[PDB]
Amino acid sequence: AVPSVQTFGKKKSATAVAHVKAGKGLIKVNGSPITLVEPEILRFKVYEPLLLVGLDKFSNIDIRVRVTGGGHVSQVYAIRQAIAKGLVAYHQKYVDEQSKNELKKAFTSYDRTLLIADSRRPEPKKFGGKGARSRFQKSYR
Amino acid sequence: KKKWSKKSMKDRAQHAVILDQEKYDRILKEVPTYRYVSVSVLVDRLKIGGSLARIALRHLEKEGIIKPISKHSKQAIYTRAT
Amino acid sequence: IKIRITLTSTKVKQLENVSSNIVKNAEQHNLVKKGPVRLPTKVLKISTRKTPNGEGSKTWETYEMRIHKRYIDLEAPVQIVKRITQITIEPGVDVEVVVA
Amino acid sequence: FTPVVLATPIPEEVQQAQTEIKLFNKWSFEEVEVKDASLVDYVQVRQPIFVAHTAGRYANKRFRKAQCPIIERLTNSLMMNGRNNGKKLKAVRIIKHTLDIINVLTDQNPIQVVVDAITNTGPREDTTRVGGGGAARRQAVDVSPLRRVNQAIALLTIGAREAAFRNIKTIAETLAEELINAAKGSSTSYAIKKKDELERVAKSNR
Amino acid sequence: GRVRTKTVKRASKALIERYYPKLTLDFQTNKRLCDEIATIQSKRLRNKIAGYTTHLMKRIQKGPVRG
Amino acid sequence: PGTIVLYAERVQDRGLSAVAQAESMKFKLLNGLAIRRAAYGVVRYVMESGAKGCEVVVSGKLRAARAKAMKFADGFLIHS
Amino acid sequence: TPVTLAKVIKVLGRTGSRGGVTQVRVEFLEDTSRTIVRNVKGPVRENDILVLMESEREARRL
Amino acid sequence: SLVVQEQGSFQHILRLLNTNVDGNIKIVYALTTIKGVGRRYSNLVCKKADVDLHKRAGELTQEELERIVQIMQNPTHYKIPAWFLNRQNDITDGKDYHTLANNVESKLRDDLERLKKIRAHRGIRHFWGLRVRGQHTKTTGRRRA
Amino acid sequence: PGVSVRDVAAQDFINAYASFLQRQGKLEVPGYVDIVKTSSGNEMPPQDAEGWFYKRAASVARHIYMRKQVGVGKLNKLYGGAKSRGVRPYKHIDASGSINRKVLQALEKIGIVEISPKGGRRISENGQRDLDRIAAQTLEEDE
RNA sequence: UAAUUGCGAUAACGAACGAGACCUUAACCUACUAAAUAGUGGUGCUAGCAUUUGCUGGUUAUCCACUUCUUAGAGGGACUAUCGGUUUCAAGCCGAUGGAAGUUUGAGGCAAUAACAGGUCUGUGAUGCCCUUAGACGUUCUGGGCCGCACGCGCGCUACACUGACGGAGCCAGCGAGUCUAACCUUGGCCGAGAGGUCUUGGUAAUCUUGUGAAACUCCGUCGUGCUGGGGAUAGAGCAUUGUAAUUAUUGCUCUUCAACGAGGAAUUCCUAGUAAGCGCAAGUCAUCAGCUUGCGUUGAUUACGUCCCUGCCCUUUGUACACACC
Ligand SMILES: [Mg+2]
Ligand SMILES: [Mg+2]
Ligand SMILES: [Mg+2]
Ligand SMILES: [Mg+2]
Ligand SMILES: [Mg+2]
Ligand SMILES: [Mg+2]
Ligand SMILES: [Mg+2]
Ligand SMILES: [Mg+2]
Ligand SMILES: [Mg+2]
Ligand SMILES: [Mg+2]
Ligand SMILES: [Mg+2]
Ligand SMILES: [Mg+2]
Ligand SMILES: [Mg+2]
Ligand SMILES: [Mg+2]
Ligand SMILES: [Mg+2]
Ligand SMILES: [Mg+2]
Ligand SMILES: [Mg+2]
Ligand SMILES: [Mg+2]
Ligand SMILES: [Mg+2]
Repeated sequence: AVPSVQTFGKKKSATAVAHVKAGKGLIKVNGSPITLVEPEILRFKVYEPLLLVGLDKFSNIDIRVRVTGGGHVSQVYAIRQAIAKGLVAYHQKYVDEQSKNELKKAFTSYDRTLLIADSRRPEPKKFGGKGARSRFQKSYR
Repeated sequence: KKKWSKKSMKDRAQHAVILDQEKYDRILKEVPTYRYVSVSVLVDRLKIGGSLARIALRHLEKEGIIKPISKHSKQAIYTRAT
Repeated sequence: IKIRITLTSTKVKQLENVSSNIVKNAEQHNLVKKGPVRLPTKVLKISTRKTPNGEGSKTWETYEMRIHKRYIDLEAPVQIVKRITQITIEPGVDVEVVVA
Repeated sequence: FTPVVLATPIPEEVQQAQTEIKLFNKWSFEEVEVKDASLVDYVQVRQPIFVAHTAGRYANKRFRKAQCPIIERLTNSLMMNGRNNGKKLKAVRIIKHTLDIINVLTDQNPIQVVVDAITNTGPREDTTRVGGGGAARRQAVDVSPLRRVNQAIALLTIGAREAAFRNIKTIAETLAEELINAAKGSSTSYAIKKKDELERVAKSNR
Repeated sequence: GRVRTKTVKRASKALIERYYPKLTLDFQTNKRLCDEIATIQSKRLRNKIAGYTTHLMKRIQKGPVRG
Repeated sequence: PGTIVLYAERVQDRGLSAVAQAESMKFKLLNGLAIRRAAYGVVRYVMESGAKGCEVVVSGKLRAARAKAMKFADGFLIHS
Repeated sequence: TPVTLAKVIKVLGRTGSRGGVTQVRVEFLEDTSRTIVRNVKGPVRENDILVLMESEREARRL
Repeated sequence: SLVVQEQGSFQHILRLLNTNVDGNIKIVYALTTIKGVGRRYSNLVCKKADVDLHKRAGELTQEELERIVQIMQNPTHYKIPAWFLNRQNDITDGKDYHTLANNVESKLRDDLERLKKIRAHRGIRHFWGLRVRGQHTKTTGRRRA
Repeated sequence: PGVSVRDVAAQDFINAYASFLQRQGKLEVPGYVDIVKTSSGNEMPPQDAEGWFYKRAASVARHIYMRKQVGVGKLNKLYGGAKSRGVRPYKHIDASGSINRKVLQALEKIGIVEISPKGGRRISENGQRDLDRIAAQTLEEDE
């Protein structure tokens, strides 16, 4: 057996299951490396867990993610949460907390939702209006 | 049938599309002393059209007069090569 | 054999009771089986205007029937098998057994 | 700096932007100190972001919007006037092009230009309405530092939107010349002209 | 508003009146014992009652309280 | 044929049945009994059988061209 | 163009019929420990710093 | 990429099919000012007449022009699949035509006075100046003239 | 080091394969090129027009390599768009079926894609071979 | 206090309904039970590139292991917890910390007493009375009309453009529906520019349609401030589908014609976060027809966190010549 963990990152409806094991350290997004997410502005949003901790920590571990659901923006935030969660959970299972403790305050001081999925969920649409809160229009004369 | 306004017209600018030899060499000396070159730069200046402002912009690349920093479509940003 | 028992009730308490009796029947009949596989609950929504006529504020109303489905795969001779069909019947519980 | 190769080929530019200095796409968040007082810790610098897109939540509390970076606040005001509601990826791309144009012209830091634009065009006095009765009357009041920043972002983005409407100039360059003129002070930007006429009304209605 | 209703307050008052040599200033052990010492139909009500008893233990430990 | 059978059972707690009491109120009114007298007997019978509260409402034309409603009840009933 | 910086030290309350104007008392950084009362259009917090075109003002409720 | 200087043979607005064809803009949209030629027909006519679409119509020599208007007036000879045509199976001869500059409103009037003189519903609807395609006329088309 | 179609960017790969098939020029010409709109929602034909049977063939070649099997029905869903139905609001409409069918029939002729069980078409060894070579060509042109 | 919510005071004590409590739903669970009708990893067979270990795949009777992601059943969790202030210092309130979640956690369902001479006899084989009952106001057939247009209004949809239009590429959801004495949702192959037609297939359904490859979106290109390639009303010719039947065009398609509209006057509506707004999709009615509604997802702002000025609501005091009650 090989040292392997698995995590998931979440968004509105996008889930990204990341398989983190030991190896040379390729990172793949559903078939393809990190440089080909292609919003090309949220591409640098996905580099953010990697660029915060240095690329030396990723030299021993390879991560493969499978992202479904949501849209293009929401899938990006599912990846960047799954990368940080998978990196932490590997350092839970196999190496010391001294990496972990400096990993988590590096994440949480910068951006909180790197490790935790945000609680904002859609509100149901209500009758008498097009949206959750709005109404149609009132007429009197 | 009420306008509820006056709807004043415009000045009817007459930007020419095709260039000529007098307009050809005009962009050669005058592209230097522009600190920033784009399609909108070459239209608010001398009155060539937007399409030739793209074609003559790509023309300046194969020889090299002005330098790139970004090559996004719909916004081409171009500075002077010193 | 590879028969399946599918339960499609709308009351969850009797359906879990019937499912529990079936899986505890095969347990004392020492049979290696597929567990109670739980399908997603079907929510049948019907939205209607509350008003009989068309007067008043446009107030709507969504009635809803929740159907819960569960199936267990079992592998036993027919003399055993016909007796699960004989037992474990509850009100509002639809019990079906198919072969292969 | 140390070049590290890896199974997926990491470019050097994203490597240099990672370890050397935490940047924008190419811009730095240092030496961007705001010279104008009373607006410190209400314009957000020293908190770096790589891109203006962040899924933060600042509408939960009252003064939480002050902690949002001023680049992201500019992109949020850029997506306005109806059909541009949402579409934040266009707002970031417009801002990225705008900061490039603020680099080739007026070669100082584009982050330093926008924070000078915010501070110069922020109205320090304005007028409210008293109970008019027969006729409404204006009364001059002072402006909070939060509202000074909020008015500055709104005035800059409105003037750029009106300038780019129905003309050949794009939204990126019209916003750039609005931010350049507001940082200088010229009474030709729409932001400055609205500020002085608001303070003139406040002066005559004390 | 987090004002507690009289059903929570009186259920807390009856437990304080009756089981002082018992549940303490920790909410977790109070919830784990007020569930069996009182038949409460709702988990939301049980946490509300156990919460207010703990608030009453804190009040009791600093002087007497009325009622 | 043979797939249908019907069983008849005596209903437990005859006083604790709204549908049995509604028909008891229904046939008493068309027999000729007073509306107040028929309701008060039904409301008395429901709590005598071991209920917590009862309420009978009669609506329609009673002794007048104009229609109204009277509500006979005792005990307590929840609504929400 | 003389301007004067003042620091909000205690928020007094809302004023104006529609409630949009806040009564505050402010402490001047220069010429320390002499304080006046002003009116603020926007959201004003403790330790906010105000700049005033003129400091010769008392605040009366609108 | 490359920019030619200018030709002495460039001309402003020109004459085809007794229409005032606007020069100064691109050829595909230049032929669209001719009534009977839209965006699809002008794009296809220029494709079969092997002119480059990038060139402005104000600069074009002779022998391409009457070649272009020949394909216009004789479409089916130059491999037009007859579902591009405006007026196919006409009303009289069953053939496939493509009406043009002074023909489009000509065939418009003669269909109408035929429809008026046959006393069909569409004729008297056009005679009265009302909507004919079944549109509601209670609340629309009020400022009709 | 191992080259796949996933290893290179999508946009420059399709451009490379369309240019390669332009440089070769051997697929098919259906006959009704430069007359068709490629969907019911389009209103005027593709602006390129010296091709686009080769951009479309390149796009479906990568797309077949992506998935297991597609038919003409899945391609019309993919290449459809919002149709401006005049005054009425926009709606998704399907793409034109004859182009995608004749692309696949042309794609079958060379041997770049083959028929499959469970319906549809599927990449094979010779098919993905030509895909993988230019995929290797696609990332050495940066050098 | 959101709350006749509570502290308390007290000629009142003990009560009841409403509020709350309750129920449903969205969040967390790497803790339980499992799951070829959901998946994941490994092992077989096999395709390719590099070949040096590897990468990307395919594979139903190839097995093995597991439930993190996915579905449920049973549960746990949050009670404003801890800390710091403020209040007769009681109910509480404010800030920070931890937490998935600390605006009664979010959104609903239920919802008192008394009423309106509100709406509905055109939902009912629910109805009292009045009318009509064989040239019937019964029912049924045929053809029309409900759409008719000198105009006035209400809810809406497209827009007046470069934060754009168009063409290529890129490429992602969720709610949900579907055939029996019927003929449904349709995959795949073939023909046709298109709409659509034909030969089949799967599915009574977490299995098949369907990963509903949705649209706004991203990236390359063309145009270029011109009522212009903006916008697509009004017309003309033809090709198909539904239906016995489409003529006052049902709808879809192809070509042509290319009107107002240059941001909207007096006025007026909705809205405090995944909300407004932009964008589509499913269902409802349905043989055909969404510019409507009920919901769902995608992208996702600005600006207060207040007040009683306007329009109204609740409680107390007060004056009243008001009682179908300030109309
Ligand atoms: Mg909405
Ligand atoms: Mg403009
Ligand atoms: Mg497309
Ligand atoms: Mg295999
Ligand atoms: Mg609630
Ligand atoms: Mg009725
Ligand atoms: Mg009748
Ligand atoms: Mg009608
Ligand atoms: Mg309405
Ligand atoms: Mg597009
Ligand atoms: Mg889905
Ligand atoms: Mg158009
Ligand atoms: Mg739109
Ligand atoms: Mg429908
Ligand atoms: Mg309707
Ligand atoms: Mg109002
Ligand atoms: Mg008096
Ligand atoms: Mg009186
Ligand atoms: Mg009066």
